[PDB]
Amino acid sequence: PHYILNTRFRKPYNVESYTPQTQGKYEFILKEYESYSDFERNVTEKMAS
Amino acid sequence: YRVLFYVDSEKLKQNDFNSVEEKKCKSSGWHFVVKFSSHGCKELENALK
Repeated sequence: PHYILNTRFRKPYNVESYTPQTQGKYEFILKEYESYSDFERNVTEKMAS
Repeated sequence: YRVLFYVDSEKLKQNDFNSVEEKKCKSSGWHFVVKFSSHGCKELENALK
């Protein structure tokens, strides 16, 4: 007899052991990048004679 | 049940403003029938942001 989650299972002759394991490991990586660049120029010149 | 979350928030702001304005005008007149007149102005304006 072998019960997993209230279900009747039968171990075959080739399998030694089959045990349930939670083993929950999750990863989540988030990266952001922003760059601002501004340039302004206004030159005024006047000459009179 | 382990949990490790690291947040590295960084914000950088830099702003530079410089404005230079120069204006010079010179006029000279001399009369002794002789008549002479001279008028000349110069204006310069510059702004960068």
